[PDB]
Amino acid sequence: SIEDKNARVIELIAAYRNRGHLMADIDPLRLDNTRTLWDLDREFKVQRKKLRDILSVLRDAYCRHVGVEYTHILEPEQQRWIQERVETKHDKPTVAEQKYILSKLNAAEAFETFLQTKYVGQKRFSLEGAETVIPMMDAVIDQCAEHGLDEVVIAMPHRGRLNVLANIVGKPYSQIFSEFEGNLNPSQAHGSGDVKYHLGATGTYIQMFGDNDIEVSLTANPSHLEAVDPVLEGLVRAKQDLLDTGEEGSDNRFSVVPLMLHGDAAFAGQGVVAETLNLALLRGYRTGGTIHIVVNNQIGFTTAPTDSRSSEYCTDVAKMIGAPIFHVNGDDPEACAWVARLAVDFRQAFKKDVVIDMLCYRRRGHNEGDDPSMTQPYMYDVIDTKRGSRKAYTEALIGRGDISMKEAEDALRDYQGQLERVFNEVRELEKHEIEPSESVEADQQIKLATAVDKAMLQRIGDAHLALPEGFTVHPRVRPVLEKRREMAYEGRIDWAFAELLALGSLIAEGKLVRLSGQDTQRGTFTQRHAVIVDRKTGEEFTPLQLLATNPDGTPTGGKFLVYNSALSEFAAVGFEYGYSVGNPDAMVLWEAQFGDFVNGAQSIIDEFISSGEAKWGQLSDVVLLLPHGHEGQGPDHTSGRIERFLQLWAEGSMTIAMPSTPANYFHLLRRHGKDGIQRPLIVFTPKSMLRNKAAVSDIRDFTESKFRSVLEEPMYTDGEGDRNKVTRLLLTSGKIYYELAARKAKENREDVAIVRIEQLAPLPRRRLAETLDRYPNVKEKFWVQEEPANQGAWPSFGLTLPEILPDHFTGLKRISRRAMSAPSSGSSKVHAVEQQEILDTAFG
Amino acid sequence: DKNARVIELIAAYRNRGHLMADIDPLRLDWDLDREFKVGVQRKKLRDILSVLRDAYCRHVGVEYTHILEPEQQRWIQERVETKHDKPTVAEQKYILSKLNAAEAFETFLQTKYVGQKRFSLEGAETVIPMMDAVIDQCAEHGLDEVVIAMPHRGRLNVLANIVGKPYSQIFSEFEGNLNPSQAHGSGDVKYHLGATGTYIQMFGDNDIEVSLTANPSHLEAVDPVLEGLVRAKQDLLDTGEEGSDNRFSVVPLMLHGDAAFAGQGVVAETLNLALLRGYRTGGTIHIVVNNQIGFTTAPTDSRSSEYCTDVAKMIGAPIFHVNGDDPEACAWVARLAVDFRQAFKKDVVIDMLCYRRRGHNEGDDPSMTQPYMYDVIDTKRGSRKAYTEALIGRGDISMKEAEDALRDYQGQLERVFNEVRELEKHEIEPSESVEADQQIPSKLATAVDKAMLQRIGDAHLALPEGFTVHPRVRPVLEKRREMAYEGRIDWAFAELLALGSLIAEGKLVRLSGQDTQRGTFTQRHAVIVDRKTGEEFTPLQLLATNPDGTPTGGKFLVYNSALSEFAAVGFEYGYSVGNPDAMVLWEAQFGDFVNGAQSIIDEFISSGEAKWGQLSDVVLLLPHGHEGQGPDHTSGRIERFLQLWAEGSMTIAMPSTPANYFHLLRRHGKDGIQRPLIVFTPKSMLRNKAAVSDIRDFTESKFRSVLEEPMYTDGEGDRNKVTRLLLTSGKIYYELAARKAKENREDVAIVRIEQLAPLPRRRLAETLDRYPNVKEKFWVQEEPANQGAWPSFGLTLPEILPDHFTGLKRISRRAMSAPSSGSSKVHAVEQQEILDTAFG
Ligand SMILES: CC1=C(CCOP(=O)(O)OP(=O)(O)O)S[C@H]([C@](O)(CCC(=O)O)P(=O)(O)O)N1Cc1cnc(C)nc1N
Ligand SMILES: CC1=C(CCOP(=O)(O)OP(=O)(O)O)S[C@H]([C@](O)(CCC(=O)O)P(=O)(O)O)N1Cc1cnc(C)nc1N
Ligand SMILES: [Ca+2]
Ligand SMILES: [Ca+2]
Ligand SMILES: [Mg+2]
Ligand SMILES: [Mg+2]
Repeated sequence: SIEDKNARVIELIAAYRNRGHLMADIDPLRLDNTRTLWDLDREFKVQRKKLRDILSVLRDAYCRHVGVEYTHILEPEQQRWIQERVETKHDKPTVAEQKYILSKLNAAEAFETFLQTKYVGQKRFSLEGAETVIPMMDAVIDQCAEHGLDEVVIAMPHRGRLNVLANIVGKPYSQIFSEFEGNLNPSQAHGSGDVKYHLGATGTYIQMFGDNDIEVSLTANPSHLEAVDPVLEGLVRAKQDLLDTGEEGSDNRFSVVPLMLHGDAAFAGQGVVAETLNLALLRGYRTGGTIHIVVNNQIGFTTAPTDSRSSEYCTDVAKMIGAPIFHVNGDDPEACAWVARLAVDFRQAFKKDVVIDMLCYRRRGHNEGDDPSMTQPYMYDVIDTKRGSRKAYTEALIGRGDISMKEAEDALRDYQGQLERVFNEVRELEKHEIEPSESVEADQQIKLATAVDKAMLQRIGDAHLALPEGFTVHPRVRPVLEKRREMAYEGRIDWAFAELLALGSLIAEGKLVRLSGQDTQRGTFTQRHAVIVDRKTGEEFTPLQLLATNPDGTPTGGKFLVYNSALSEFAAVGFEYGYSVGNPDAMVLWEAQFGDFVNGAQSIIDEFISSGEAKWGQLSDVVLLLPHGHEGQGPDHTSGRIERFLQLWAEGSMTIAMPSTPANYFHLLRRHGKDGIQRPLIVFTPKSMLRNKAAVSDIRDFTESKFRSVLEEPMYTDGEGDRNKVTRLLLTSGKIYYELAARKAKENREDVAIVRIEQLAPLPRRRLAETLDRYPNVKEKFWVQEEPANQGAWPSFGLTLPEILPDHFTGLKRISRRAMSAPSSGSSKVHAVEQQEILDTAFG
Repeated sequence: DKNARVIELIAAYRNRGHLMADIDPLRLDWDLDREFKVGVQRKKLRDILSVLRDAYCRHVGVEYTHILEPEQQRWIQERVETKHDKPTVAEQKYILSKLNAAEAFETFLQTKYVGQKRFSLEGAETVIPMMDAVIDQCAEHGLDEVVIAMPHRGRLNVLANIVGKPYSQIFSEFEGNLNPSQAHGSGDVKYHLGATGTYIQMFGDNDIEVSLTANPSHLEAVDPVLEGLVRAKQDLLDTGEEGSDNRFSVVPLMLHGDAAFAGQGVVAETLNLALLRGYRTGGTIHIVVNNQIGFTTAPTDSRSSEYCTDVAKMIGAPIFHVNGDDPEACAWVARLAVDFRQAFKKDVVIDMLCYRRRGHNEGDDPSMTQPYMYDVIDTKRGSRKAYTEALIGRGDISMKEAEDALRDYQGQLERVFNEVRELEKHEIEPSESVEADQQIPSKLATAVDKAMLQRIGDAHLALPEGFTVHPRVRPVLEKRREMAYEGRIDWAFAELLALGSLIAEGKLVRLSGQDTQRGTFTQRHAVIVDRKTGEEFTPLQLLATNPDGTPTGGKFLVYNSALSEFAAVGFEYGYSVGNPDAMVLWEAQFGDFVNGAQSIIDEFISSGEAKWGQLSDVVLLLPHGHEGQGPDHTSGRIERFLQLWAEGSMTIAMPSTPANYFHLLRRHGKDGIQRPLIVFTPKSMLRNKAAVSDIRDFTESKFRSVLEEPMYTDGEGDRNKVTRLLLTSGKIYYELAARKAKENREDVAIVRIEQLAPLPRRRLAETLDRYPNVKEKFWVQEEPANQGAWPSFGLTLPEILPDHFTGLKRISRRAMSAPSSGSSKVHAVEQQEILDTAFG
């Protein structure tokens, strides 16, 4: 029947669109083997088309060298856009464009073979077998320049990293040969440094055929595969906010493009990939779509794909955000460049991620000193019989008569001869002396005033009541706004308001403030209310945003960007780190729900925050707010692991603090934002102490004071206390101070003094010695803490204080909870009995 | 013309009907009589459309056309596109009894403990008849056990109403009156605890075991732990991948919250293991309690996709979005999910759309941030009341019957609550260390015989008929037979001697990690590959058969892991929990990457025994050493594991000889103690010709926590000439010994601490007592001053042994932000400075 045949043609059209990719000739190695007739000339309704013409369009679009996955996309306009661009007769590239593609393949393979000759076996993680990644990346960048965009920022692992640096970003060949030689000048040898395949670079890309230029950057990274992914996103988002493009901009161009490269085993196996993809369309994190390239060489070291993933493709995780996926044959450079341009066009049209799965192979072992035939003999027997993409592409151009055999040979020896001359120039250089690496501490140094005036406090207070017309405030939120106006004019300022006084005053001075984390708009402890929601309409009001406008109506240049994060730690912390790298003038704070969950971001803390300056010269001013304290809420609601951050600390790389007063926290944040130093800040913040009526500050503590790294009891600095009566000195940090002070007051213990160390790192050596010198009759000193003996500040202070200050801390003893495997007990009642034991020992 | 329109409409409902399904309980957002061709049969358009609307546009949103396997798409199509038989009155009354228990348990706790956190299931009650349907369907298939992992939402409710944890025990937790067994160790919060029981079918004649594992607050961190736990139980039952049958008769039932399922990367890493040979469990049943909120955060700020379950499309799992206010549809989808899992041994996901009746926690006000959502929730009758009215309307039950059944359950709880309230109050004491809970009673022999060494050596050459060995692999096999009979045994062979001898004794040995079959440093060759055919040979598997041909009962399970740390370490931890008699080792490619599994180390490995009474014997092998390969190829962060150490929770070692590593592994496998082992293993030292052991070190010795130089124990060295004592651990010993030999420094001695934790206090004192003329002592290490063993040893050695270590000084690299320098040449100059200071 006629109605019967038309319906089966509709099923065939759907079959090619949905599953044609399973039959596309995408694998250059062809490792897998398993991978009527009278109706062809009859016409069918689609316009009317002959079945033969319908099928040829479908086979060409879906079953040649490109496997298209797009029918999983829920937006019909996105499916239609792809359908219309892939189901057409494509215009062949010009001879000039083909010669340009060959010039890039030439550079890619000849760079690798040169290094094989000069530095045999030495680790370089060659791109050989995946040379088409260079004309593919060139096509991405050129298409971004065609759209008139501002910058392309790249993040990538080790595979062909040295090739991308030299042949895409423009890192001088001489500098790459200087790393191989191990002859580093003083600039190159600064800090502790990192391996050659982890370094970054920047340059200007000039269009070969077009009239535009675009900036190209490549960020630094650790060995930890995919860990840089959220860092790239944050870095790009900060550059977009600065250019007033994208989400927090005036134009929707998102004119800074993330280009993210991956390896096949890492893309499927590392969870941070899913966490980063999850940020792609979020208001607080979107970058208008990332261009992903997977260098799918169908191996991970010695591991076969069947042991690396539980899905058909290494890119199947990208289906979580409905991204289109293009699987392309790495031996077809024209198809590779075409997919790269289509991906940029899709990203520009829908501001969403696009994934390119480039199927290729690894010419050599995992690293150039490894033999891959021991574990993959069949794969390497096939690779051995293979002509590279450069030679195959050259033969195609010679066959078409576009270039001659002599021209191709000449261009090869010209590039080889070029490398030899740069190689010999570098070899002639006088050898720099090799010295032990030195601390970066002195590279960045801090009179900085952080006090504000009464008018500033009052303005921030009044902003909380300058509600939009007809705004219905929630009845339990209204007292917070009214109490803040009261605190601003009368004092008794609590921690939550002191934080907003610091951020609000920075905004009024013209600073961009970005604050985020889990339920951070309201605050986990219902304390912040950075955003308030209309009880009747759901409309939002952000009081601190009013501080971005001067009293005369002019802008300050400042802004308040406050968001609820996704439920992530690894990607969220990575993003905020990257954001502060991308905009050093921004105040960037990430808040943990509880300090106990920041161990989910351990790779970012270890590999970027604590060590990036010494390793790469990369600076970040990110703040981590870690709610911390022994309150009887259990082992996962007690500790931000102070001891781990103090262990990681070295070379003045981070500032670590546990403030005990609202005003000292205010001055800490203002010093951090205004010091001109780009170094992370770790703050152990309160929970119950937010509502401790003793933990409040006077107006003069904000207007006539500064950050105090060491604090004495107010009875000695302002009261009638006698320091000479003190025979026992208790040294502590954080909320336990208020419990020790309450016990001293109850028992009138004039023989005991409590000294707080507000800044845990760097140790305030001079301030501590000066403070202790004011108590001449001290006979015994104790470090008092809530935390178990193997936790808190004792593991580092117990070793460092008697060493740095021998005349003050020889014989320093510890008062704490016993050493524990978990950060606390799970029972509130057990916590309470242990807490009272510390207080009784301290005054016993 | 019209037939092609119908085929497009059929495809449209199958592909996208889920976008129009009535799944959200809150609701926040002429040709009909003609026949068409669709076994191939003709059907009226009205019937085609009816079947499609019922299957895809009612209370169930089906996502399955993304599945690449056509037989899986057909299977779902044939079961959803049919006229379903309505549940029986008895089954409906049973569903109502489950909703009654779920809601009345929550409202009871509200009345008695109004100011206490319980993370109520209210607004998601259908989770209980849904989980009951999963477990009952598993019992219908005659399976052995259902193992549950879940977060905080309705946890206390699941424990009481699904697993059978006594109400009296849950009420005693709320009362804060814990008896000595309940108060053991440091413990954890009530909504993190586990339980076990036997589920008896209501209508069928089978029973099935049901367990619920413990977890930390870290949402989704338990996911790989559940998988490993189930895989170990399957291997023991001889079911699944390493079993005689393919029933995979132990089922993982994994619950999640909507914001955590989309946001936590460990979800993707765990899903990635689902069909892997070394990790598959024959499919996990996933339930997302999708209450469309994450604390105060709206879904639009939690994910970048339409559904919270879209990550499960990475493995082509079918996804069923179901209306939480339709308990019959919820139970039906639960049974279909179990049937799919049994048919295809692949994961199934149920996205149960529901709401959170109260605030995030019962003390939080959600109307400050979600006023519109809570104005809608306030006008809603719960699922229990709505289901009751449906059954009364149909005339199956009376108003009085429903009222009586609810009063009885309430009255039942009151009586248990008052009984618990009458109990005498236990004294509250500070928590105590778990160290003494596990101790070896007597001396444990780990030495073997020459026959055992030779047997393992010969196994490397007992190649299958016609096997072509790679030419660079053949010398490894030959050198091992040589080492077995003549000595000079290297580290790589000593490891296989330990595992092979355990297999010969009947032990299950599971070893895995990144490129672990061959070994990162081309040193292991646990699996060898035929140069001509690709066929694999595993020499240690021959040790699972005695010389007489009988089985030993032992087995060698060796795998290349996925490129994961978090899920792989979580899995091996769970595997070791699931089978305490197994030897379970996870190997880091380089110790530097284990920080990717920090949540597992912090929340499970180092603390699970003290927190939950949960024991694991997992081994972590962390390649470590300063060799000039950079900050991410140098350190397994010794200092972090030593900081985490307390209460004898873990054994931490850095052996310097192959024989001592052999004895360490054998002691660990045979001691009967279930406590993790952290080993800092070598890289260059694998091929150090000085770092070899004699046959007698394996056959006539034991593990030594402290090692002296052989010149004093076996040679002509004079301990009395020593005035400087160097204490160290690991490979730096060989560099210090070489410098001493070169300069004939009889005034200097080098003592190795092989076992870093627990500190070998007695052996250290006994050893140092044999050097009476020592005037100065130094702790010497490669690692920067804020790293290695110094941060803990510098503080603990002068305290535990004051007469030996008062005035102990450090020789190391300066304190550093990264674990080393990035330059090989800079590493070398720093390495020589340590050696020059030590002998200066
Ligand atoms: C397991 C592993 C590699 C295999 C990658 O496979 P694929 O993703 O398919 O990429 P490709 O190599 O096929 O292009 S390269 C890398 C290693 O670290 C090298 C890379 C680096 O250090 O920068 P190595 O020194 O252990 O080999 N390595 C160790 C490793 C483990 N775990 C993490 C999180 N990061 C890592 N770098
Ligand atoms: C952010 C967060 C929660 C929101 C969960 O949302 P969803 O996944 O949609 O679940 P549901 O609550 O809607 O069912 S509950 C949990 C917390 O820790 C409670 C749970 C627990 O501690 O076991 P809290 O004490 O901070 O509230 N919390 C903190 C948290 C942060 N990061 C991780 C990895 N784990 C966590 N437990
Ligand atoms: Ca700063
Ligand atoms: Ca053991
Ligand atoms: Mg690869
Ligand atoms: Mg939720």
